[PDB]
Amino acid sequence: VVIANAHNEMIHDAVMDYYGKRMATCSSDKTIKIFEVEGETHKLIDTLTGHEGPVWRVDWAHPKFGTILASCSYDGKVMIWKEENGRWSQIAVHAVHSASVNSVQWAPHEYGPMLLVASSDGKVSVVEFKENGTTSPIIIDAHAIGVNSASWAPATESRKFVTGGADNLVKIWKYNSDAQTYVLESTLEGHSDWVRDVAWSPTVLLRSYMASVSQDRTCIIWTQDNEQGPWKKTLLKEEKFPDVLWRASWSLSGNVLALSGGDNKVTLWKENLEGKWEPA
Amino acid sequence: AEFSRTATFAWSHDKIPLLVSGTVSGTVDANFSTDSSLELWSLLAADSEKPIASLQVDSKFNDLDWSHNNKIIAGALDNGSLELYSTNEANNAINSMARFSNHSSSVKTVKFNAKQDNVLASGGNNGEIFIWDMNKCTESPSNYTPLTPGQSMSSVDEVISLAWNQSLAHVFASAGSSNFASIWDLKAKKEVIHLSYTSPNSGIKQQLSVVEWHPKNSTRVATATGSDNDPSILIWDLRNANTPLQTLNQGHQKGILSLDWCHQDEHLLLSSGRDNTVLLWNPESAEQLSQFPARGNWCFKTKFAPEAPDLFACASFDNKIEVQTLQNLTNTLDESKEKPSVFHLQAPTWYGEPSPAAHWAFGGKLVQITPDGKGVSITNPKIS
Repeated sequence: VVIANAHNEMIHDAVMDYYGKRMATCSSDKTIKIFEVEGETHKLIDTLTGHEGPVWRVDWAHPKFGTILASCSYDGKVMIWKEENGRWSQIAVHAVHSASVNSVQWAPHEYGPMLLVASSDGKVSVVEFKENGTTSPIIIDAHAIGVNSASWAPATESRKFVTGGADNLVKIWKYNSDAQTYVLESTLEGHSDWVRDVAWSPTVLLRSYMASVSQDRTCIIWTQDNEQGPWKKTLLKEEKFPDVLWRASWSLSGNVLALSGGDNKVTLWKENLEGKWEPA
Repeated sequence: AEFSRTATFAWSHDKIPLLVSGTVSGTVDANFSTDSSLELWSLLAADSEKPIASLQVDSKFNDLDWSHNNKIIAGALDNGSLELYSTNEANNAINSMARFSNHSSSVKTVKFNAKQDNVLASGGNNGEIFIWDMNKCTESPSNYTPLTPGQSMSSVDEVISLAWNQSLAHVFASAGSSNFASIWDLKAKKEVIHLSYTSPNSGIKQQLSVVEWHPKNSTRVATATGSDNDPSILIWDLRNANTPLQTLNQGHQKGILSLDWCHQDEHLLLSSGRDNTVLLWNPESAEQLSQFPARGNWCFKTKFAPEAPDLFACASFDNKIEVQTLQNLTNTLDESKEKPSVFHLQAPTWYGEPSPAAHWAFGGKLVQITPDGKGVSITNPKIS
């Protein structure tokens, strides 16, 4: 179902609506594109523009609040646009960070219309969209050099999300009505280089599963069982993948690992009966 | 962060950037302070107001370069003697090793080699250029004798800029106050080229005070100018040492001082000179990317943290050693410039995500980006 040459500039992200019927591509050309996919067809609708620097990542909001797609660019700003009347418009612009923003994912509709922003400005922001338009932002420093990922943890307070460091550190953050904002929990060390990406699973089974990919060219699957329980570092393999590692994605169900390399190859992984990993 | 005044730092080589701020030898207090310290710093510690571990020294520094993390810090001191330090594990405690002075009362620059991290370099006043083997150097300070290359022009012009080849531990470059930048082959044991610009278009022999090579190509050196007017960077491709393959023009006003040509990226050149300005250029074409404000006027050193390229520091006789970020975009939160950026700040290559960046989605379909970076791909794999 290829959509050959969607952009002019190299593409940095390919995400779909909750109903895999409409896509969203973003590139360096500072532009994002909306799509329609059927059997093998690709209808190109609008092309989102207002981004000064290369767009990095984008994320589809839950249909619960209509059609909304958020994008983050080098321009140190993340922007969201809705699709009222089949015509794409820019609803709000979030630019609190001072430097590139490399990741932006939406919170489980349960939580609400929340967006988690992680900038290379070393900080991270949490923003929910009220009514009138003016939101109440929440920012908290998260890493030394910077921040590269900010995946969320499923619903359960009890609001958690993992961060990937520019300083090689993976962290866990849980809300706190007494602290007024998300505070640190874990600080799982493991990578020798920078944490390129970290995604948290929705697999509600007995134990929690977290993925961490990095310039150190390895994935460390962080498995923990309960509050007490510490996270068990686990090398996806006791060798190095020839190139870096940029993305890690969790399948809806069946909990399978989508590990987008850098050697330009995508690999899939599963945890056999023991607790190790194998292809698919 | 930001800290104590006057000093010429040197960056480490760990992803947890550490600084070594030895005191410089140019300025003097308003009350003539005296003892240089050689303090150490981390970007984490409480309000970075306290050094990790200092180490009082006799005289003041003229330079400091960290061997390629081999926990060896070379210092060029007031009194023509270089001294190597140790530090037993970053963050722990700075300790001093041997000290030499095979020089003629004057040690100016100190450069450590990339390939063959066991080689060092120093530039004196008699045009003295030495090469020590850090392995058989700690051996006996007896008077261990370093090596000399030998060629063309000297007098009392002190080599005040050392830079190695980033693709052949074999070669390096000398620059001082003369109109000649020297290219050195160590297997040929002797200078092999005389870089020298004079085409100002205003016909004035320009001086080459700084040299920094290209981070990958074995035939490209940066040659900064000294003249307090029409300072330039000039990219030379020794494939032809008669004309600059590129010229970064009209940027600085008064002379230039320091050049750090990024490693992770070859399209990012930092630049500090005799003015209260720090520039970041794109040496491919020559577009001036952004202009960071300076301590006030006159910055000798300015480097990208060797392993944290979005991080750079600016030494300045002005006041203190300032560390900055390659970025600092106008917030929204909080509203003495912040960092005006010309022809953008072209995202650094260590941001180029050719990666297929896949995603699972509705119905077990696996999205992605093809081996052409321009074409998407949707599929449903066999979970088996």
